[PDB]
Amino acid sequence: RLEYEIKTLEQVKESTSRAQEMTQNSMKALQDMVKLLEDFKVKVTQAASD
Amino acid sequence: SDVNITSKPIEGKGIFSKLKATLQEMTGKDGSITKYDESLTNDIKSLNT
Repeated sequence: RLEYEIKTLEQVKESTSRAQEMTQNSMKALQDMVKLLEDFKVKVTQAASD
Repeated sequence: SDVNITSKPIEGKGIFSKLKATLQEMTGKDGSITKYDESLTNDIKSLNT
């Protein structure tokens, strides 16, 4: 049981590592997308100049 | 009749009024590229954050 207990946990962490990496991709991508909605809001304002 | 004959203008106005009129809005605090000037600052501000 202890071996099974251990070697299972090893995969679990590796799995979470597989999830953590992808989440980094998504967070960073999203962190970039907020700036893009600053971009649109600012750019329409420039477009909105009379 | 009760008639009302208004000021009936025909405007001799020159480039320098026109030139400057454009300048203060173009160049001024609220110049569209001035507005970009803050945008660049905002671009700087957002990017630092």
